[PDB]
Amino acid sequence: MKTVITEVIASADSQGRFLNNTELQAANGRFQRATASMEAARALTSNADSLVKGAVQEVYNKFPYLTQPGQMGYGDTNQAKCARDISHYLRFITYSLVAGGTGPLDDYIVAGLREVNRTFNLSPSWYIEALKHIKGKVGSQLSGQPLTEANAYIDYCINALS
Amino acid sequence: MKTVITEVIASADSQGRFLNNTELQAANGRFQRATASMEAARALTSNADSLVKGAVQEVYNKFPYLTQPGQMGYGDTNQAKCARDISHYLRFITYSLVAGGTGPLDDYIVAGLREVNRTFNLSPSWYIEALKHIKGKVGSQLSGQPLTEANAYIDYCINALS
Amino acid sequence: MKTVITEVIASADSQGRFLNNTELQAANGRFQRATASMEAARALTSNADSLVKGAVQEVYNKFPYLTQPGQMGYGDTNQAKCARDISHYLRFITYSLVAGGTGPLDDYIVAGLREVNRTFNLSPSWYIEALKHIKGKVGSQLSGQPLTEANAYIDYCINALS
Amino acid sequence: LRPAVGGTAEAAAQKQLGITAVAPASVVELRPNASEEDLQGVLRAVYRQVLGNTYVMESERPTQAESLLRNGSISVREFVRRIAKSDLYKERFFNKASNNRFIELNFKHLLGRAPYNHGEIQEHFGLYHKAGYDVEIDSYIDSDEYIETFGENIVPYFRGFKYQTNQSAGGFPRMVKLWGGDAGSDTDRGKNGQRTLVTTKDL
Amino acid sequence: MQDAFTKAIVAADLRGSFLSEQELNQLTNLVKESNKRLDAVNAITGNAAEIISDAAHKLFAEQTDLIRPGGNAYPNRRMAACLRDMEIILRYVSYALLAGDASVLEDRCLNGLKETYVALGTPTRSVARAVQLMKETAIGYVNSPSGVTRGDCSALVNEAATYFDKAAASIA
Amino acid sequence: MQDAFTKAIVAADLRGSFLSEQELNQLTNLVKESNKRLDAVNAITGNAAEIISDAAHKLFAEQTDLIRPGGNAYPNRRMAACLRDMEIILRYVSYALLAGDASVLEDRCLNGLKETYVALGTPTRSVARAVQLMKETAIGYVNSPSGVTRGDCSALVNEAATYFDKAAASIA
Amino acid sequence: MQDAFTKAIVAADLRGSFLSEQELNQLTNLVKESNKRLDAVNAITGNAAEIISDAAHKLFAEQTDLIRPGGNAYPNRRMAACLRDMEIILRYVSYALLAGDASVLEDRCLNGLKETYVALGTPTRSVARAVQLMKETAIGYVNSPSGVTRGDCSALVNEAATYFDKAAASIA
Amino acid sequence: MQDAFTKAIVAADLRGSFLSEQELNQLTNLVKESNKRLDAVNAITGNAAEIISDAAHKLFAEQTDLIRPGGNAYPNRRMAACLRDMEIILRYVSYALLAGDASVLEDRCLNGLKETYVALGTPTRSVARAVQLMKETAIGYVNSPSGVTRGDCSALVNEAATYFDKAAASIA
Ligand SMILES: *[C@H](C)[C@H]1/C(=C/c2[nH]c(/C=C3N=C(/C=C4\NC(=O)C(CC)=C4C)C(C)=C\3CCC(=O)O)c(CCC(=O)O)c2C)NC(=O)[C@@H]1C
Ligand SMILES: *[C@H](C)[C@H]1/C(=C/c2[nH]c(/C=C3N=C(/C=C4\NC(=O)C(CC)=C4C)C(C)=C\3CCC(=O)O)c(CCC(=O)O)c2C)NC(=O)[C@@H]1C
Ligand SMILES: *[C@H](C)[C@H]1/C(=C/c2[nH]c(/C=C3N=C(/C=C4\NC(=O)C(CC)=C4C)C(C)=C\3CCC(=O)O)c(CCC(=O)O)c2C)NC(=O)[C@@H]1C
Ligand SMILES: *[C@H](C)[C@H]1/C(=C/c2[nH]c(/C=C3N=C(/C=C4\NC(=O)C(CC)=C4C)C(C)=C\3CCC(=O)O)c(CCC(=O)O)c2C)NC(=O)[C@@H]1C
Ligand SMILES: *[C@H](C)[C@H]1/C(=C/c2[nH]c(/C=C3N=C(/C=C4\NC(=O)C(CC)=C4C)C(C)=C\3CCC(=O)O)c(CCC(=O)O)c2C)NC(=O)[C@@H]1C
Ligand SMILES: *[C@H](C)[C@H]1/C(=C/c2[nH]c(/C=C3N=C(/C=C4\NC(=O)C(CC)=C4C)C(C)=C\3CCC(=O)O)c(CCC(=O)O)c2C)NC(=O)[C@@H]1C
Ligand SMILES: *[C@H](C)[C@H]1/C(=C/c2[nH]c(/C=C3N=C(/C=C4\NC(=O)C(CC)=C4C)C(C)=C\3CCC(=O)O)c(CCC(=O)O)c2C)NC(=O)[C@@H]1C
Ligand SMILES: *[C@H](C)[C@H]1/C(=C/c2[nH]c(/C=C3N=C(/C=C4\NC(=O)C(CC)=C4C)C(C)=C\3CCC(=O)O)c(CCC(=O)O)c2C)NC(=O)[C@@H]1C
Ligand SMILES: *[C@H](C)[C@H]1/C(=C/c2[nH]c(/C=C3N=C(/C=C4\NC(=O)C(CC)=C4C)C(C)=C\3CCC(=O)O)c(CCC(=O)O)c2C)NC(=O)[C@@H]1C
Ligand SMILES: *[C@H](C)[C@H]1/C(=C/c2[nH]c(/C=C3N=C(/C=C4\NC(=O)C(CC)=C4C)C(C)=C\3CCC(=O)O)c(CCC(=O)O)c2C)NC(=O)[C@@H]1C
Ligand SMILES: *[C@H](C)[C@H]1/C(=C/c2[nH]c(/C=C3N=C(/C=C4\NC(=O)C(CC)=C4C)C(C)=C\3CCC(=O)O)c(CCC(=O)O)c2C)NC(=O)[C@@H]1C
Repeated sequence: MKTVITEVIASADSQGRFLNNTELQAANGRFQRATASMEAARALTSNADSLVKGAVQEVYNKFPYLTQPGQMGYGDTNQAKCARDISHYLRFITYSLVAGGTGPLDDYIVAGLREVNRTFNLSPSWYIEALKHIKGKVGSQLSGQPLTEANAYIDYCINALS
Repeated sequence: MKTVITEVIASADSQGRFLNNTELQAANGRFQRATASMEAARALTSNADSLVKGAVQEVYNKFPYLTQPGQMGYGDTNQAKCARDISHYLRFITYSLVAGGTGPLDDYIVAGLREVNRTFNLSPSWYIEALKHIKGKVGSQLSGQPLTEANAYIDYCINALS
Repeated sequence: MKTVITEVIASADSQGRFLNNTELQAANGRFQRATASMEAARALTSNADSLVKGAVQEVYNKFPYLTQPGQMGYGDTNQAKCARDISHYLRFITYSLVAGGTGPLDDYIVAGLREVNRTFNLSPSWYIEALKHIKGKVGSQLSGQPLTEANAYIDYCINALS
Repeated sequence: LRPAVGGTAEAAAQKQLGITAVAPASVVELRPNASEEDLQGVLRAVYRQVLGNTYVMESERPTQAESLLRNGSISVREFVRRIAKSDLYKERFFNKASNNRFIELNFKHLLGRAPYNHGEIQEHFGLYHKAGYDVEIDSYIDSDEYIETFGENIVPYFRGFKYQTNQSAGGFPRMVKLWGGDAGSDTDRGKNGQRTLVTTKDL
Repeated sequence: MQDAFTKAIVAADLRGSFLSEQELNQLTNLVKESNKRLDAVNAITGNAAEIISDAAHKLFAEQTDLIRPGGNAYPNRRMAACLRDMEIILRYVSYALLAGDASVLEDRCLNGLKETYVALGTPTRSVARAVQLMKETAIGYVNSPSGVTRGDCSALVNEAATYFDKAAASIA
Repeated sequence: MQDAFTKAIVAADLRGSFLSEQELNQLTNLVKESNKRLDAVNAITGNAAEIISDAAHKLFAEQTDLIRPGGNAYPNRRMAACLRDMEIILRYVSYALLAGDASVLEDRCLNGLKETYVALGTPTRSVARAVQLMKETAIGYVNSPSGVTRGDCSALVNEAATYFDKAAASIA
Repeated sequence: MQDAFTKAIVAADLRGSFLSEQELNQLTNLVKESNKRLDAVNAITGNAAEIISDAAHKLFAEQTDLIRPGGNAYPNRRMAACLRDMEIILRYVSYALLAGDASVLEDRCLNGLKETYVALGTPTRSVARAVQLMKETAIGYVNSPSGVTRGDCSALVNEAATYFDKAAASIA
Repeated sequence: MQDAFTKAIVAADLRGSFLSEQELNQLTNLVKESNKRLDAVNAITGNAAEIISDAAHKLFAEQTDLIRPGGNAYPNRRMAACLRDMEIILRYVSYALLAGDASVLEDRCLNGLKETYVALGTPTRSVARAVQLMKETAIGYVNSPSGVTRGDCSALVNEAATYFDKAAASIA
């Protein structure tokens, strides 16, 4: 998984060199950001049930037809799959916060996303609408550098879906 | 583009060989099919205006929301762009019939399709619904080997969108 | 083995694509030619014993020295090897007719031909004289498209020897 | 007239070994004024050969590099060197693997053959330790072997499974240990991870 | 690669003989049914995306485990690779159906597959289940095409069935 | 690559129009004469070795200097390269004759040829004379095939002539 | 690659769960002691050449046989390779100390090392002795850096010790 | 690579000693017979095509099966490969005769040859028979060179014999 620490080590290994002050400075940056990142991660974890339920309902408000019969939103299995998917997104966002890189999100969600979504006919727009809902609620929960960290990982997902 | 003739020539060139009976037999298959393919192409050309009008209306029936304000189906510009796009699809289908390959469809439509559709937020499902409408109407207009040819090129598009 | 069918499959596999109308049209050309090709193949098979005898004799008339002692024509083993070789040529021509490609001839005869002929001091001109004798006799036996098919595979060999 | 008793067909050995698609491997050349269809063929060939039939998701495609190839700003040879220096290559074949495994992977990917002797291992391990990864990858791409066979426009293809001029005898059995099949790959994503197929004991 | 015609001549060569009249007759019969064969190959190609999608939905409904965390089809990377594999197998079955011989499937697609799956830890029996689901969908399309002249396609359907079955047997 | 059909489509696309009935008619005529075209392509392929040899004999009789020491064909290596070039040109002309368009000849063979020859020091006018000699031999084979149905092949002969002439003009 | 944080995420993912408070606490403690860790990594890098040199001198005093003719360190080429190996192992131990996980050491350095050594005829027990000699030197530098704030580094030293010990156990 | 001189040095190095006068004397004897050795290497190179041809004729007379349909030297592709292999082995024997040591033959030709043949399904015993047939032809040329000073070449002939014999024993 890409993190600040793995990336500096990988670079050094490619050059075949011992880690220098250049790498260690980068490493220090990761460890300082960690306090804000942890704060974000704890808050997202604490509100995760509420965040997901609101997110799913927002998708249904934004696209009313999904809930209508013969549509992807209709039926318990379909609705359950929605809540599962948004929960995955939150989980991988909190993992990325704690890891100090986008690598968790990249390996679990971003790779293969487009192919999967095409085959199953899952619209990127539904997910993007849910993530944007989350971003609004998180903004109420967190402030300052915690908030900045949270917003960046949510934005990474939104851009990958886009 | 890809046609039977270009493909046999390309194969021979790759092996650095003069064209042999193997290639010429393949070529003869293209020239025999040409009569059915031409008949299909003429019929699609004659009904192209009507085919496009019906196809666009079908999309609006299948997804009623699009027609509502703030949606992609709404407004003259948007509706005009729909008719343009479906017309393009027909034009490249008739070209493919005459060319004796899917190459015209591949170079004009299929290449870059996914990236374009993503950026402009154009759903593959709208196009697929229009193509399927056309396929039904073509079935009334053509029979036998002409019909077989037509259906194959419409199906190629549908699979590429899918 | 190069045939129309293997060549279309190979092309599709290289592109990583399903067989489309382009390939199927080519395939249809192979199956239509098959009736002429079969007729040729049956005629060559029926007269194969006589064709070989006349071919071997023609070489001896064309190159009288070979029959004289200390020469490649002289002796039972040498004459038997001649009849064997011409028989091989006819056999692989009939195989190529039935296969719908030059592939049988290419793998069995053409590949390695030059190196083998050099090492064993076998003149390409002897074989070419035999093939041309066959071509004249076949011309009496076959007409029209059967004749055209036969002539193409005999000519392929003549060019490979040349 | 009577046939040979054993009586295999030509190609029987290739059929039996499962090298039937690669023993005489098809050669793909990027040509001038290449069509879009033609360029896509070359790219597929490159990814299969250079990345060891591992899957590449659409997010991983280089795209900017392909822009150059389409333009003619770079040759197939330069494109191959960019892929081999890329993190797509490094992640699979280099970061998890040992040098011993990395070196033989490079021969298969770039040269199309197995390492012929322990001296090739000694040379490339030595280069890496003195000059790091990029210099190493350059060695294969900038080598008489590369340049004479593929040159600039030909995509690398599998040369082993056929006799090459300076080949050692150990070369063909070693290619058999490196080739898993058409469906094989050289994938980091396994239970055991990247292990050495060709031991020092072998070399 | 091999096709039905190529297979017959290779056999005749090992006997060292001109193709027999019986062998010729069998080949002639293949030519007579070639139109139907072309129609069958068309049916698979025309519905290829539908075949894979329908199979995928059925597989994941049957086996929830694969899509859960810890499953081989989780996460998106793996799911994508799974769908890629299904498409590859279908492509090679269609190739084999045009050839009239299973060698193309065996030599390229099937070769090394079980070893790959064992290394990955992919469950082979699930892969086999996927191939069976694809088979049922595909055969339906062949059996019920639009605009095709009615006749008996039973022999072609049976041949298609065997190619699917070969793939399944190899994988597990 | 391009062929006659593909060329017409590209033109119509730039107009953004469905192919016109006149354009369709031209294409229909190409299909109508396709058997004659196939015969002509066969004649060149079937006599390819003879065409090159007969041209080579005539060229070296006309220009004794090339084969003398100091001539461009003078070591065996150079003579071999000369014969290779003649084979390549004939190959591409035959490709163009099947395609019905000279694009393949221009794009792969002819582009940069004169520049390469000038750098090498190969005499371009002699290369052109070789292409003209090949043309006369080739046309003879097309004009007198054995067992072909008697008919007028004049348009196809003229088309072949133009492809030879294009090659000659580019090289020179 | 894996680091301490990455390892915890992977575990939680297999459970399909958000990181637990206990898991979070462990990670937070690693962040809290990160300054000490950075100082220790710096000590190895800053003294890297001395660590290897001091070890090498001690190894060759202990084992005269390696440097005599017939020893594995005996021509200059082999001596150079021995010194190269010591530097590589030290590099990977230092990487592991920054990561907080031994994976990097295992995945590149340790995998197949014993097999390679046995094939070469390198004596594995001596290689292990070299790793122990490096350990004593390296730990001394970590334990006594100059101008660092006085503090207890014992946990970090123990972690470093384990990485050295892993390498030794694999090799021998 | 290794030669007779290089082999002696390597031995003395492992003892860590200067080459002894007796060892020097052996090397001097090799230098003394070097003209004869050069003539022997010349005889093989000068008659190389004849050696292979004469062997091949004898092999195919002895083993009719190889050249019959289905045989390992049938058809032309396989026959060509067989002749290529014979030439490669002869090349390496000639290299070894100049070197005065079999290592080049062992390291590059012989190691893995048997494995290759077994994988291919080539009959190793026939390959070995081919090497014996080549030996008889080659030795004849060495024994009767044209215009060379008359002398006893028997020791060199025996050395050549051993290299052929090693190759045969490895392959079989
Ligand atoms: C919610 C916004 C909408 C919705 C979603 C929904 N999803 C599926 C099916 C799938 N969802 C995924 C997604 C993931 N799988 C992963 O491994 C990851 C990364 C960790 C994600 C995010 C997948 C792969 C599937 C397809 C296979 C499966 O069933 O698991 C469906 C069902 C589609 C189907 O027919 O298969 C639905 C409906 N549900 C709603 O109502 C919203 C509109
Ligand atoms: C019809 C089903 C729906 C619809 C469509 C619509 N399309 C666009 C925009 C584009 N359409 C295309 C497609 C093509 N361009 C080509 O070059 C070809 C191949 C030759 C095709 C088929 C493109 C590229 C665009 C984007 C650029 C452009 O504007 O030309 C729009 C507007 C998209 C936007 O938001 O900007 C629309 C709405 N309209 C409807 O009513 C249906 C829902
Ligand atoms: C007939 C025109 C002349 C002739 C023939 C002759 N042939 C050979 C030897 C060989 N011929 C072949 C040919 C083939 N073997 C194959 O596998 C195939 C493809 C299926 C072919 C076409 C080969 C390989 C040989 C060499 C091996 C062998 O002996 O079988 C000879 C013997 C040459 C020698 O010096 O050994 C002869 C004499 N003889 C005549 O009377 C004609 C002049
Ligand atoms: C889907 C039905 C099941 C599934 C599939 C799955 N496959 C892989 C990985 C690979 N699949 C292949 C297969 C092929 N490559 C080819 O070119 C061919 C044809 C010649 C085949 C059939 C390959 C080579 C790989 C491994 C290398 C790679 O990275 O692609 C995976 C990924 C496993 C992983 O751990 O990442 C998966 C998931 N798995 C299931 O559970 C489904 C039942
Ligand atoms: C079997 C899978 C189903 C079926 C097949 C079927 N097809 C025909 C007849 C024809 N099939 C074709 C089609 C093609 N010819 C080509 O050149 C190509 C590739 C470009 C195709 C796809 C043709 C030309 C014919 C003959 C003319 C016609 O349209 O009838 C039949 C009729 C019998 C025959 O073999 O002639 C049949 C039975 N029909 C079914 O009911 C099956 C479900
Ligand atoms: C023969 C009629 C005349 C002749 C020819 C000649 N050509 C060369 C060398 C080259 N010729 C080419 C040309 C081509 N290469 C291609 O790929 C194509 C199609 C695009 C062609 C037609 C090239 C590239 C070379 C140089 C590289 C090579 O030889 O492979 C020579 C040799 C010149 C030299 O000194 O190397 C000759 C002699 N020369 C005559 O005098 C004839 C009239
Ligand atoms: C012009 C070069 C000479 C000529 C040509 C000519 N050809 C035909 C007829 C046919 N030619 C073919 C040949 C092929 N069809 C194929 O499928 C292949 C490749 C596998 C070939 C080579 C065929 C099938 C025919 C039609 C059947 C027939 O035998 O007539 C004609 C007849 C009329 C027509 O225009 O097709 C003619 C005139 N005739 C000459 O005199 C020229 C010297
Ligand atoms: C020094 C303490 C001891 C010693 C070392 C020694 N090593 C070699 C040769 C090699 N060592 C390696 C090691 C690695 N391969 C890897 O991938 C890694 C991690 C990335 C390492 C550390 C390798 C590959 C070789 C073989 C290739 C080469 O020699 O370059 C030797 C040389 C032995 C020989 O005969 O070639 C030696 C001497 N030997 C001792 O005696 C010391 C106790
Ligand atoms: C243990 C190895 C020895 C030791 C370490 C120790 N260090 C600190 C404090 C700090 N260490 C650093 C160093 C760095 N931070 C960076 O960003 C980099 C790389 C770019 C380095 C090298 C820093 C910033 C501090 C804090 C400032 C300070 O001077 O205190 C301590 C104090 C505890 C703490 O974690 O803050 C200690 C104990 N000291 C010993 O006695 C050990 C032998
Ligand atoms: C001739 C006396 C016998 C014979 C030979 C034969 N060999 C092959 C194929 C191969 N031969 C080799 C051998 C070498 N590779 C090496 O590295 C060396 C020396 C260092 C040798 C001698 C190789 C690698 C191959 C495979 C590659 C290739 O085919 O080019 C064949 C062909 C087998 C096939 O079916 O392809 C044959 C026939 N066979 C006989 O019958 C004779 C006894
Ligand atoms: C043994 C294989 C047969 C034989 C050999 C033989 N040669 C000589 C003498 C000489 N051989 C050469 C030849 C060469 N010297 C070179 O530099 C080269 C390569 C460039 C060759 C080929 C020379 C120079 C001599 C000496 C001068 C001379 O002509 O005598 C002898 C004589 C003894 C000796 O070598 O001093 C012999 C015996 N003669 C036989 O009877 C064997 C069948």
